[PDB]
Amino acid sequence: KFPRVKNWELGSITYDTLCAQSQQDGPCTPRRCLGSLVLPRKLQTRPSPGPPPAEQLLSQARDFINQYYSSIKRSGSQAHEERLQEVEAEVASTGTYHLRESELVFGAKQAWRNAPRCVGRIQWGKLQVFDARDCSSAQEMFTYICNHIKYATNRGNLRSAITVFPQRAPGRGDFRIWNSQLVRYAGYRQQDGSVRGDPANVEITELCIQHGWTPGNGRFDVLPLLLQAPDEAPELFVLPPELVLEVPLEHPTLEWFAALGLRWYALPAVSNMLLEIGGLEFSAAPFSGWYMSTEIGTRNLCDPHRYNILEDVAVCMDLDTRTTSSLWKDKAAVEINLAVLHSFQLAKVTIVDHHAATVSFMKHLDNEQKARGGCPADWAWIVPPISGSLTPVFHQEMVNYILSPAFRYQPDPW
Amino acid sequence: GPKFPRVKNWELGSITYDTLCAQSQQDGPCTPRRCLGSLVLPRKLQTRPSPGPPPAEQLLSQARDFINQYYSSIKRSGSQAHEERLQEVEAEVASTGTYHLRESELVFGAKQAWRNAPRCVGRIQWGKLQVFDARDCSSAQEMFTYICNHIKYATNRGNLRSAITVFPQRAPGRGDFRIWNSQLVRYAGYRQQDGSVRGDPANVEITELCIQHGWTPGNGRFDVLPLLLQAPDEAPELFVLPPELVLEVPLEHPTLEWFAALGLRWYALPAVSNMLLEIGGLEFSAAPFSGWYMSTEIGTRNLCDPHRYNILEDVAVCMDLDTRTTSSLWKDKAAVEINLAVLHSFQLAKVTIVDHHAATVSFMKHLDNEQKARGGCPADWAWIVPPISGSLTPVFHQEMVNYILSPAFRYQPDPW
Ligand code: HEM
Ligand code: HEM
Ligand SMILES: N=C(NO)NCCC[C@H](N)C(=O)O
Ligand SMILES: N=C(NO)NCCC[C@H](N)C(=O)O
Ligand SMILES: [Zn+2]
Repeated sequence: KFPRVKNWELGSITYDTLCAQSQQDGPCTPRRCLGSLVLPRKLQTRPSPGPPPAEQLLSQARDFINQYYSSIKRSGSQAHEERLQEVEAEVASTGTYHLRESELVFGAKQAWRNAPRCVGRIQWGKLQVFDARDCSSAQEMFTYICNHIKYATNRGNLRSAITVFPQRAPGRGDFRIWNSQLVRYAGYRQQDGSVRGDPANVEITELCIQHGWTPGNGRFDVLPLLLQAPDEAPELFVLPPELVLEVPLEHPTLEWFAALGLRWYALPAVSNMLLEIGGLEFSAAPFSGWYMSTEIGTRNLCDPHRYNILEDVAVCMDLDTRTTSSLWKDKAAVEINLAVLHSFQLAKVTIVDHHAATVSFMKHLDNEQKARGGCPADWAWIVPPISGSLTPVFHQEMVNYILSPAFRYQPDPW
Repeated sequence: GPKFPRVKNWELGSITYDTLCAQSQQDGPCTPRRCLGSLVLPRKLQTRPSPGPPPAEQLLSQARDFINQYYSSIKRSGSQAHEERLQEVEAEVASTGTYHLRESELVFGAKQAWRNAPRCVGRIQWGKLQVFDARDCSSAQEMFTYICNHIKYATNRGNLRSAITVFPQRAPGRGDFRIWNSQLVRYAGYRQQDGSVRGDPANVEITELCIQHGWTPGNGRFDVLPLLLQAPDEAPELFVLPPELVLEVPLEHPTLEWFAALGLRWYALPAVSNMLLEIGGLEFSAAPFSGWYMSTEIGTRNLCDPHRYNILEDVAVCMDLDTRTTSSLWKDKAAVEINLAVLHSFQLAKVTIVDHHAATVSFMKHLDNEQKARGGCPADWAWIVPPISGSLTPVFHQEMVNYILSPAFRYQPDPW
């Protein structure tokens, strides 16, 4: 049952004993493997048609409480048993319970640490947790969000942070940030079916306009936020421009690159994922750290279904776009990623290239093998979108599983 | 909706369901609990040398299934010819404990095995395979002749043609026909006194085996190894391939004139020879196959892997890049030029080769063909997506379902 994991570059071997702590199932079965699939239906965090079985919740709760007390080394102590009784007393009476701030802080860090698709987990211990559970309106959500952005951005010296809004309650709507990220560019479906801006945001762009936003017409227009308090229609809030740090893209040696007018925001703040700690679900808990250059240079700017600039750059580079064998695509992509690194560095905005990132992830895997006996990792997401085998992670076998606390996907609120 | 895996292509937004996996009678490494999909060698298809034949009944169910697949392919499922072959196979297994395939069944199964190979990106060519029947081979000496004939036909002076040579299957109470080498053409890996390796580090063990068996080793970086061929119940015999049969390509760069001075080269024919071909329960322990290279196999993995030739730093230094910092993307720049050199050199030498863009585009077409034909296609994402420029190819944005279908190409223990 315990997987023999091998590193093909070093020839070393380790055994993942941590996967035995996985209580939640993945999409894979012995008959077939579905690991390369992005979204699920089995792993998806379904709404509250009523309260989930007190036994199920009490079981996830006690385990989390056990995890917390081990973390502070006060396991078995009086404080530990009294807390377990508190949780049980609360679930038995109300069908749910609440976390203390220190437990929420520990839970958020473990969720990040347990994230299989995150290559920046060496930073898991350093996380600023903003308790926003004292929130009752969309307007209050906006203030907490603005403060998250101000803190996280820090004039370019990015700091990892997460803001946790009120947990889900049975028989009541969720607190939700409709946007997939706190900062995203609009995608305007221009008549011909084409798109001006980010194609990945066409839907959220349409909703913002549908809710009163007067749209622009640029390729890089920062979107307003649609914040939703329980059982209320989402409200529109335009983020203050001084809060949104952006980096104009230019190349270190190619003068004309800047002419392309490309740019990207500094803060990657995913805001559509659910944070589950001890059975409790936080439907609104935006998190952020800092970008790895390939996210912008390769995926956001070069994906065919995104900005898709590979050809424009190749033409400017005077490459042979007539045939695939000239590797015009590979060359253009390398310069674009280089332009991203040069630009962010020039602007004094935190960023990490894929080589540095994967090297530190390998160190993280080692730290974790000693600390927990394994590390859940999704190979397809950990290995960068360009130069895969040129990085150490490509040659490392990985085991993917779900541990809790965890960040999970959830249905779109509309 | 449907009761089958939902597969999405994120670039196009399209959806398909894999119904083919429902016919997968063999389990893989994964379980609901955890995914072991990134592991290269998961003890699943692994065929640890079974002392005696498969249980007459287990071999029978496998045999009946293959015969059923065969008749379905020729559209005579349920016919008299179909029912008679099933009886003949049972009678044969009943009196001898095993059975034999007709020529057309072997050709069908060999093609199916390739079609079923999850880690092969060149499967759009699956229907075009020359199957050399070598089931009459009785000696290592004859294995060599067949192998040389395979290399001559497959190489075809640069205009490569896919082929496979099938030697006698595993027999009850008789040793196996085995080719000790991982490939028909492989470069030697010499273990230096200072711990380093001259040549290909991947081949250190087979190189040392060739020496233990009488081979007089050279001392270059690109020395073609001799073959260690083994016939039933006999020690392996050493055979040197005639240099004129082994086509090689000297590597040069289209614009960087100094690249040629590096003295780098690669052989034209990728012929895996250590894999087991399983058809209807019958095991063909010696059945080398070959097609043509996809450029990244050479330019990225073989030449740039840290545990292979590891030439990244050397080429980067020649390009005058900053190898002291990761942010210069020196590894990326060098890798691109090395792959470009491989493509340019092969095209210059009139030798078949397919770049990673062309290969993945063609595999996307293959997936579409197979969706309509069988309702799915077993694919190992980690192996299908190229080692460089991954998301720049269409397959990166295509989810895939991986499972084991038979006939199949499986891994087998080293004969030593
Ligand atoms: C410290 C800097 C960080 C870096 C360099 C980093 C980098 C990455 C990268 C490259 C991905 C894949 C993104 C994609 O392909 O869309 C990712 C995913 C993820 N990261 Fe990190 N990360 C960092 C911080 C954080 C923090 C602070 C958290 C949580 C508290 C976090 C949670 C996750 C999660 C849950 C995912 C999965 C996203 C998804 O499923 O779409 N990351 N990270
Ligand atoms: C016609 C051109 C072909 C191309 C371009 C092609 C390309 C490839 C590539 C890129 C791989 C991955 C190799 C690696 O990462 O080590 C591969 C694997 C494979 N191919 Fe193909 N292939 C072709 C023909 C064939 C043929 C003719 C057969 C068999 C009859 C075949 C059977 C396989 C198998 C079983 C693997 C698995 C290798 C392993 O597990 O180590 N391929 N092929
Ligand atoms: N680096 C982070 N979080 O720290 N990335 C989160 C996903 C961001 C997404 N890949 C983007 O390009 O916008
Ligand atoms: N293209 C093929 N077969 O047609 N490849 C088989 C594996 C070859 C291996 N990747 C090599 O570089 O030698
Ligand atoms: Zn799996």
